Amino acid sequence: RDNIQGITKPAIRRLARRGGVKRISGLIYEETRGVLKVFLENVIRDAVTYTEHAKRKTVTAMDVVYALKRQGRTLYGFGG
Amino acid sequence: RDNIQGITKPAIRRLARRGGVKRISGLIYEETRGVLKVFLENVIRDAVTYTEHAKRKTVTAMDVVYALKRQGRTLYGFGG
Amino acid sequence: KPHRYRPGTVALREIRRYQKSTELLIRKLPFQRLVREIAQDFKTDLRFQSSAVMALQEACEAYLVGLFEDTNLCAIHAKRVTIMPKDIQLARRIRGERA
Amino acid sequence: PHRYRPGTVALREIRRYQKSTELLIRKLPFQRLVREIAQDFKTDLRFQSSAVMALQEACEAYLVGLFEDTNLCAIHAKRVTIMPKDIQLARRIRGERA
Amino acid sequence: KRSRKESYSIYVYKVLKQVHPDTGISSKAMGIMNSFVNDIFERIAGEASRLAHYNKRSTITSREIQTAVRLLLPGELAKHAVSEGTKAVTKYTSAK
Amino acid sequence: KRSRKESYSIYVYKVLKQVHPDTGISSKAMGIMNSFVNDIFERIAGEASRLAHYNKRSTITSREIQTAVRLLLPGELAKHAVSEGTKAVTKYTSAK
Amino acid sequence: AKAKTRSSRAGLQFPVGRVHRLLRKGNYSERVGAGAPVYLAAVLEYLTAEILELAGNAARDNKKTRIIPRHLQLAIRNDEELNKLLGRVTIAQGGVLPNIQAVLLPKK
Amino acid sequence: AKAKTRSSRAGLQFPVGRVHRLLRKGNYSERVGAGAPVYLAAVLEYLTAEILELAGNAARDNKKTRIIPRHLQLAIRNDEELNKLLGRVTIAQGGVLPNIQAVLLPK
Ligand SMILES: [Cl-]
Ligand SMILES: [Cl-]
Repeated sequence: RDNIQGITKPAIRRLARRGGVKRISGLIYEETRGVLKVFLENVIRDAVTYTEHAKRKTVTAMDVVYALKRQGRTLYGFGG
Repeated sequence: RDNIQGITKPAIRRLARRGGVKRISGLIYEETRGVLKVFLENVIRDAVTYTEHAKRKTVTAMDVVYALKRQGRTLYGFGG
Repeated sequence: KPHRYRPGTVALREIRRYQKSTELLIRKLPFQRLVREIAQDFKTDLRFQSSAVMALQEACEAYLVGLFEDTNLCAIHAKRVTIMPKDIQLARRIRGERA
Repeated sequence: PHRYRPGTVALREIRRYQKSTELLIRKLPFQRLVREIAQDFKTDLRFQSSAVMALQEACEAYLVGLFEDTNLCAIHAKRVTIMPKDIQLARRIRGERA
Repeated sequence: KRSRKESYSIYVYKVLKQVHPDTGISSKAMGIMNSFVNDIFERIAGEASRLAHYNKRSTITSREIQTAVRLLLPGELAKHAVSEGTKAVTKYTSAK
Repeated sequence: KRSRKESYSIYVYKVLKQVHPDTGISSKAMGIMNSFVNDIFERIAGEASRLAHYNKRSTITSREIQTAVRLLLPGELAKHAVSEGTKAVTKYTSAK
Repeated sequence: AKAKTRSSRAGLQFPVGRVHRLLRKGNYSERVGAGAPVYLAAVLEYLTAEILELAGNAARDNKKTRIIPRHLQLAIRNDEELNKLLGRVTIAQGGVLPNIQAVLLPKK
Repeated sequence: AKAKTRSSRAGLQFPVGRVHRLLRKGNYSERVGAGAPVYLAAVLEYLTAEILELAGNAARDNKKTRIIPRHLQLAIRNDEELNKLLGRVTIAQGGVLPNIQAVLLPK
């Protein structure tokens, strides 16, 4: 469907909050959904390449880790 | 024991000019010299370390390169 | 009158709340549905280790939050308190994420 | 008595230097500064002429790019002059300080 | 009798005279091209290397080199690069 | 039963009990410690290797690991890591 | 006949053996010196403690026995050097340092 | 024995030999496929051509036949992808693309 809109206005708020933002423009929610999209896009691609090269049909925690590490964005706690 | 001050107001201006800056606070030149210091310091540290590990009393262009690369500040045309 | 807090007070309580906690701030399923969507653009009928979805949710939120942080500083830099697209935009331009 | 208004020679100097590629720092001052800074880390060190210029390239590149990032931070705050606080913002966002 | 430093400068010059037969190149610019080669050499050899490691493989094949290129290179450059890649390998296994 | 995934978690426990004998560690965090080790393994091994190659050595010595650590770790952290590293080497050599 | 584990010969809890293997099978080099793994397991142990120290504290401060990721996050982010080292590292269930920018706080 | 270079079986300039040797000597793996150094020397060639194409064009406009650094710079920063590729890459004697933010222009 169109699941990007499942990233609720309240959700993006909660995230701005943990980031230490007091006040939020209306325009932000769609810019945010905007950027999140490009993040998950660039990351999932490189993940699935790692899935594909491994000749699997199931994306493993490592695929995403290998991906995040690649993209500049290393993650601790899912292995590797 | 203060060559930093050799990096002349009119020179820092020439760099800012190529960088598309039109107007320059006085408080700037020092802050600049400041940043340059950290940047040179940072790189040469890692440079000389390359020099020391190769038991040489001469720092080589490649030392400077392996360093710039380490710092993610990768440089072309000196033996990359 | 019925009792009421003043614009920006609840926000600040909400900052303290969410900077104290670690729990993920996006709804699990909606995010999952989003992931599997953006996966169909690269291969169909894929599957995902439960753990691979979370590893992304932790990767996404962590990311956004740090953007908001760099954003909120570009708002404050323009004598504001309100984050606006042009603030994010400046972050990403300087971060070197766009041109 | 040909005089131009605060910012018109700037706009020219920008166009002159954006077009060329020569190094803008005088080279001796620069060379010395390096050795000054090398002392800190080891005494009686010698430098390949090319190693120096490689550092001058990197540095002049670094700064010019900062200035492009600084300059936007300035404009972001509805200004046209760059001020320490502009740089400070840039580097903080770039990930050069906390 | 000095060192014996290998460059790529003579493969740049060939390719250069395949794509702009009338035009030349300054040493400075050959320097740059040389670095360029080494830089993308390492990036692909590297990303291939991991590919291998992550799947428990002792061998880097063309297949690794491909996936590497796919990961490292942008949309269009990657498509074309995969093809000159896949083109060149076939032309090789045929030739002899 | 099942295949055998290695870790570092037992060596983290031992070091935790040496450092805070009255303290546990959640799975999720023990993961994060594992990741950490692994990350800083690959980083020191990597730069070690680069150092060897750059200088035409086929052998990664303690001397490389040391210089790796001096390049990767910041001032104070480096000093100590250099110290805890040298100490360990001396005490191993002298044992035979 | 009696085989003392190298880790013991270095007084390291980190497995100098498994480090030596991982290196040779890592494709880092053709040849690994025999001090190298020692030196590395050493440095690894050390930074493992350095974090487990400051975290181990963060846990007490919260009146918690077992260390959770967030203690690690508190530990790493507050110590200046560890934070520089894990500049580009994201820590699962780690949250952020409590920090509210001054100008946002109310006017007393 | 017949003389023929591998490069000249793949129909490449970029030396399939040197590459394969550089791969084994570089400590990337234990084992290297015969197809890799081809596929890699292929890809290295192709990118060398894309850059040298665009740059050659930049050297005309400047009225020049020899490429200088500046042409490469002009070539690369002007192409969206090449720029994406050489983001964190300084090009000595490159200079910057001409660019002046609107607000800094006079009415
Ligand atoms: Cl050794
Ligand atoms: Cl092959």
